[PDB]
Amino acid sequence: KVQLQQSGGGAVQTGGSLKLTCLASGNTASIRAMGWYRRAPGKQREWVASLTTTGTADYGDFVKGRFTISRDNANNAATLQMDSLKPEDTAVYYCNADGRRFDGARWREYESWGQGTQVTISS
Repeated sequence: KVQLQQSGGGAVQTGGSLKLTCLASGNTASIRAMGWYRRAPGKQREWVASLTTTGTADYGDFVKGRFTISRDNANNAATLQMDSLKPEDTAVYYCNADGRRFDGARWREYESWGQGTQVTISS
C-alpha cells in the first residue's frame, strides 16, 4: 500500500536545530495528509504537526512557531524543520500518512507509520 521511511535523528544542545525526513513509497497519490507525532520519555505518543495535500499546516500547542512541516511532491517526502529545540523536545518522532484507498470492494481510510527517529536535546 503506502510505506514510510524516516531519517534525520540526532542529539543537539538547547537552542539547536534538526531536520526530520520521511519518504513515502507505494500508492502515494492516495495520501491526504502527512504528519509528525512524538513520544517523550515515559509518556504516550502525542501529535506534533500535520500538512494536508491542499497545503494546510497545523501544529501542537508546544510547537510555538519553532517547527516547520513541509511536503515535497518531487520526492513524495514530508519534512520537519526543528529550530530552537529544548530538552522538553527530547522524544522519538514518528512520521505518519493518512489517506483513502480502495480495497477492491470499498473505500477505506488508512494510516501508515514510520519506525520512529530518536531526538535528544540537552541543556
